[PDB]
Amino acid sequence: VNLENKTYVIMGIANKRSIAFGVAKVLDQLGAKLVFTYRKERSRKELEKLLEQLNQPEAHLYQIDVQSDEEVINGFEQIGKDVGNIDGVYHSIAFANMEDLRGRFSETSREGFLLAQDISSYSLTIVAHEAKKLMPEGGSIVATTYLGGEFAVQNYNVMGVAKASLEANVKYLALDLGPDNIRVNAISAGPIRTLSAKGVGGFNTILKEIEERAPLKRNVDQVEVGKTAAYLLSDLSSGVTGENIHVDSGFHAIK
Amino acid sequence: NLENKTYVIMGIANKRSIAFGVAKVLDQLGAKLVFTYRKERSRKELEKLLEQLNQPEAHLYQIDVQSDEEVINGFEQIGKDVGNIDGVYHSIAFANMEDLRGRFSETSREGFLLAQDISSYSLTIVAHEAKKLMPEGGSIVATTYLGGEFAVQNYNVMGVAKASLEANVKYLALDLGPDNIRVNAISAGPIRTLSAKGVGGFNTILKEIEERAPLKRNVDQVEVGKTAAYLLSDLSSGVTGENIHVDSGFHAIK
Amino acid sequence: NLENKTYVIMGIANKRSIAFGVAKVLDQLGAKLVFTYRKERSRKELEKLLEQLNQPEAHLYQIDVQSDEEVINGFEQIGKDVGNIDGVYHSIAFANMEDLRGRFSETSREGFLLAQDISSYSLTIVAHEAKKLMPEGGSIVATTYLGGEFAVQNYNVMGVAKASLEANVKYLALDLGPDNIRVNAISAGPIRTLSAKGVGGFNTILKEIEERAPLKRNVDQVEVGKTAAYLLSDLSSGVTGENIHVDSGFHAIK
Amino acid sequence: VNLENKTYVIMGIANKRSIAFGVAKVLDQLGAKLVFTYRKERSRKELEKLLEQLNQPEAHLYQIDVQSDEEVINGFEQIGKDVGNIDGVYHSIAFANMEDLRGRFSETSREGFLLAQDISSYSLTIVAHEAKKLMPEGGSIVATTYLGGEFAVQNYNVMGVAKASLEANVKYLALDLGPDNIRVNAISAGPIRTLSAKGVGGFNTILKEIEERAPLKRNVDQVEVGKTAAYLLSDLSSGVTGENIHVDSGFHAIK
Ligand SMILES: NC(=O)c1ccc[n+]([C@@H]2O[C@H](COP(=O)([O-])OP(=O)(O)OC[C@H]3O[C@@H](n4cnc5c(N)ncnc54)[C@H](OP(=O)(O)O)[C@@H]3O)[C@@H](O)[C@H]2O)c1
Ligand SMILES: NC(=O)c1ccc[n+]([C@@H]2O[C@H](COP(=O)([O-])OP(=O)(O)OC[C@H]3O[C@@H](n4cnc5c(N)ncnc54)[C@H](OP(=O)(O)O)[C@@H]3O)[C@@H](O)[C@H]2O)c1
Ligand SMILES: NC(=O)c1ccc[n+]([C@@H]2O[C@H](COP(=O)([O-])OP(=O)(O)OC[C@H]3O[C@@H](n4cnc5c(N)ncnc54)[C@H](OP(=O)(O)O)[C@@H]3O)[C@@H](O)[C@H]2O)c1
Ligand SMILES: NC(=O)c1ccc[n+]([C@@H]2O[C@H](COP(=O)([O-])OP(=O)(O)OC[C@H]3O[C@@H](n4cnc5c(N)ncnc54)[C@H](OP(=O)(O)O)[C@@H]3O)[C@@H](O)[C@H]2O)c1
Ligand SMILES: CCc1ccc(Oc2ccccc2)c(O)c1
Ligand SMILES: CCc1ccc(Oc2ccccc2)c(O)c1
Ligand SMILES: CCc1ccc(Oc2ccccc2)c(O)c1
Ligand SMILES: CCc1ccc(Oc2ccccc2)c(O)c1
Ligand SMILES: N[C@@H](CCC(=O)O)C(=O)O
Ligand SMILES: N[C@@H](CCC(=O)O)C(=O)O
Ligand SMILES: N[C@@H](CCC(=O)O)C(=O)O
Ligand SMILES: N[C@@H](CCC(=O)O)C(=O)O
Repeated sequence: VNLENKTYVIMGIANKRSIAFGVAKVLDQLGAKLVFTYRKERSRKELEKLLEQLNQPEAHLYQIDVQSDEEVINGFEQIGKDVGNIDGVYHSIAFANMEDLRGRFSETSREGFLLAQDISSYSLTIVAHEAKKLMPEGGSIVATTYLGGEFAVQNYNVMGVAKASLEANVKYLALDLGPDNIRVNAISAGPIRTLSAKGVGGFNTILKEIEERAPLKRNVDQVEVGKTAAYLLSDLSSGVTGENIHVDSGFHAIK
Repeated sequence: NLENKTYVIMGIANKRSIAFGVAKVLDQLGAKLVFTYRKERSRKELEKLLEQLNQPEAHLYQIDVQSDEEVINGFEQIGKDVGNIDGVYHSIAFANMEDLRGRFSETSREGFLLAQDISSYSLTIVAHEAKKLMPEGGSIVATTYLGGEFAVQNYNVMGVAKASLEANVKYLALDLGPDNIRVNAISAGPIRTLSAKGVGGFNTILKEIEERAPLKRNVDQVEVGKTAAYLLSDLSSGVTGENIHVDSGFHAIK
Repeated sequence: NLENKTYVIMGIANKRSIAFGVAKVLDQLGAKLVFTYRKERSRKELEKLLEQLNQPEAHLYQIDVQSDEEVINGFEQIGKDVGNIDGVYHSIAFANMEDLRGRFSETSREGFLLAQDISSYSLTIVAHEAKKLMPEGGSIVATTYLGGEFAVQNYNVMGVAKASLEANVKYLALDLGPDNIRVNAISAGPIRTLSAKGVGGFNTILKEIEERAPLKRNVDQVEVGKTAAYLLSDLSSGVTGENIHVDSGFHAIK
Repeated sequence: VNLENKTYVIMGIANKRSIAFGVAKVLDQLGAKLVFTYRKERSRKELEKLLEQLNQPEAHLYQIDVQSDEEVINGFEQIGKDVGNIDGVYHSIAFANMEDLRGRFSETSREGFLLAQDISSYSLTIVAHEAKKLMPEGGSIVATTYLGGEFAVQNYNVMGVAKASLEANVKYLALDLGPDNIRVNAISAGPIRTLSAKGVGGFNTILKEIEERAPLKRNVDQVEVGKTAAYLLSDLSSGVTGENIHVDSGFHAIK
């Protein structure tokens, strides 16, 4: 691709291992202007330090907790005032309690079920609504999912039902916003060592199964997710919406 | 033959409810049935509808599935009243008109989370409570629609709630499998019911089935009920985590 | 209850055939059964396995599905001998043994087309001839495996033939639905049979089911048979173009 | 997606409307060296005229009928001697007799069913076996499918079963060749007016349905397929194998 003169919002960098920082490095290398969103103070401090690795001439950082309508609304409105219109959004945001994740699925609390839906699925819908205002000639929105949204995976529990909700959200958003020339798609990433992965029980056995069974016989990394994001966020994928691309060494295709 | 079987049926409002098709079939097969409801008006309908069944007695429980206490205490009383059960038919969903009748991107946070709560989470907590009355095993069936698998015009917030429900069925199947409790869904084709008045363009959905589905006709509540009898019985003993389309073959075409 | 129903069962070779689990179930339910075989050996095997069914007489027809004339003439004779039928169970597949181990990219043209011919095209031509014996409608069921949906090690050429068969089921559903003929598939979990010996690594396939499937056990032929009875009966009115997994839930997990 | 110093073999150009020619135009624009295979001499003649629109300094044209083991085997052997090792193959080849693309599917002949399997699915398998010989360090193999392989579509009939067969071929090949660092993927193209499309009954009503019902409300073109091929054929799609990308205006995702 070639992304000079384009601007993308990346939501959900926490540190150097985040899937979303792989996305940022790829887009930055390709010429894009980037805008970053975070929830914790600590995530902002990591962003400021990670920006030194990038070619970005200015820091554009906005605090946006996606539990709050007003923060998503005011945040995107401020972004539009600061950088003008945008070309797409990369959504790399999910959350569930340890306490629900690490017990039987049938014991999941209502509170923890709805928390995981709210942050990991509904956030895309409201982000799309606000981001559309900054994309009057169209644009591209990408969210990050996992195969536990399509099949029951041991231990992924409440988050597999949130990812199923997220993948349907992508399809319904693609149908709604398609007439505005806004494409919406998902990347189904293979397991990658991150801060959030520490919440998944048996994560090391999940990585070891990919090496042993997946067609490519190896795990993927953040930058490979980034390279598919660049495709999805750019005019290379102009015909493609409502799609879920598995960046997982082909694990999705085998049993 | 379901004699000496007992099933709980959740979600009859009136004679057109999909769950009443399920009841008629199970009743005809000899099952003892227990019914749950939310509104007073639904209990009144159930009382009238039971005169068409062969049930020697009315076993009726109010359970609003938005309340943990109601589900917990509801299934507790069912166990005291009738003993162990063999399965549960879940036929419950809800969403606001306000969110089936605005653009999907304009869905409210409270409307999205309401539909998830009633239409998806309810299965999880009902399974947790019902398992206490199934020590030997049993069978749980929920009702979904093809808009959980593909984006269908107007179905909007309910399609994301059914995608959530269908994953719920798979994760419950994995969890409760070792306890010998199967969990499955029936993906029913469109049927004129009270809830169907919330879906915009409903008559256009029905016509498209008669015109394009393999059987070239719509299904009815009794056909759902006949597939529920298979899922709830020993005929399906090998089958869990599955979604059977009772929809004249519409799911298979494009 | 299948009394006064008549079904043709294709693909019994011995006591371990999936189609023999089917036959035991349909028979127990009071169906009249017709059997087709390829080689005399399966005829004799059949003749003795029949001793264990309550079929008061032996309707046995040699049909090699590689031959149009045999399929055509065989179904014509069935009709003269017994009259109109209510359905067909198809349990027929083949691939050369060297094609069910090692490297898929080394598959010969001849063995790729052989597998397609026997394991997929044979459904098409059987449907066409059996339709003639179903003027009021009926039900056709074929046996498939999860290897038609996902690349499974060793299954190789048979995985591509099963993918072909599953699409075959869907196109036949669409074509034949207006004639009130339903066409569905059962995706059986691994079961030790004669043909099962041909598949590289079969024993490791079984183990993985016990360890990882939701029910934590393997299925058997009779469980495939009970789901066949559902698909072949009026209980599954409204269901066509479907693939029901009878696999302890293995399809639903990763 | 800079492809200078890459070489790709493109199979299945017949004329300017061919999907494989949209692929050719994109890969050539990106700097790749291109080799073309054809069956009919009239296709050779059209390639010769079409090369005048590309930046290729030489015509590398090989006649390969994929019904012939020898022609596939010798053609790829000849290709390796002329240009050396390659980076990937784009497979744009299918065939069925016209009477099997309208009316009733249950009436399909054995001979027409096996013909469509042979040309449209098995050809991928033998091409991958022969192409792997020219890709010692890895590579990428892309085939062209349709949604009729995943769902029963009116009139598509015998070709639907041949595309289901192709899509499983792609998966099994992905698994087999993954340890060799060969990726295998499909593109599921939406309907495009081509010489082959003339054999599909009701084709004009298929096109119209996409415009009326697909998320983007417009049909796709050959160049859009090409842009996705450039992605799948390049290092951008590392970590992606056994996948089927729909380039169809989102129509796959709706019902
Ligand atoms: N790692 C994997 O193996 C894997 C595989 C497939 C998919 N995914 C998906 O990839 C995405 C990114 O996760 P990751 O693995 O890169 O882990 P990560 O670095 O921990 O990133 C997760 C991000 O989510 C943000 N987040 C959580 N709740 C939020 C809220 N209410 N408002 C705003 N942001 C919030 C966190 O921000 P703060 O830290 O500031 O709170 C953090 O930046 C997630 O959707 C995840 O499910 C991960
Ligand atoms: N009709 C169709 O075309 C169709 C097709 C496919 C799937 N479905 C699904 O089929 C199921 C049955 O619906 P239906 O069409 O038969 O309509 P229905 O007759 O309106 O039944 C819907 C039921 O949901 C119950 N319910 C709603 N909220 C509840 C709550 N908070 N607590 C307890 N019960 C609650 C209602 O009870 P009250 O009236 O007492 O409040 C009512 O009995 C639903 O899951 C629906 O999504 C319907
Ligand atoms: N066993 C499993 O784990 C499993 C799992 C899923 C699906 N399946 C499927 O189940 C079906 C039956 O296999 P099985 O396991 O039951 O093995 P089986 O007992 O060996 O049955 C295979 C049958 O195919 C028949 N057959 C082969 N070619 C024929 C031809 N050209 N014309 C007529 N009949 C022909 C054989 O008849 P002859 O012996 O007379 O030649 C034999 O009766 C197959 O479709 C298989 O792919 C099996
Ligand atoms: N057009 C569409 O709407 C569409 C949509 C989705 C997928 N597809 C797929 O796209 C691919 C390309 O088709 P197209 O639409 O671009 O039509 P096309 O221009 O007619 O191309 C079809 C190609 O197949 C080649 N072919 C047929 N038999 C062959 C053989 N035995 N050996 C070698 N080559 C052979 C033809 O070569 P000769 O002319 O030299 O015989 C021709 O170049 C096909 O796989 C098709 O199924 C098309
Ligand atoms: C097993 C691969 C995987 C690892 C990390 C993930 O991110 C999470 C997980 C749970 C809560 C929040 C984010 C994820 O979705 C999938
Ligand atoms: C289009 C077929 C259809 C009709 C009715 C439904 O039930 C609902 C719908 C919305 C809210 C609550 C229940 C449903 O799920 C699917
Ligand atoms: C691995 C489960 C399985 C076992 C047996 C099968 O029947 C065959 C296998 C190969 C050739 C012919 C029939 C089958 O299809 C799948
Ligand atoms: C309806 C979209 C469509 C158009 C053309 C195609 O190419 C063919 C069709 C039949 C025989 C050979 C090639 C194809 O596969 C799909
Ligand atoms: N001991 C944890 C593993 C922690 C992790 O892998 O994230 C478990 O298996 O529950
Ligand atoms: N009147 C609704 C649709 C009515 C229906 O459910 O058929 C509309 O806005 O189209
Ligand atoms: N085919 C490209 C890269 C594709 C791959 O990632 O295998 C190459 O030969 O460099
Ligand atoms: N309309 C013709 C063919 C359409 C075309 O492919 O040009 C038919 O339906 O038979």
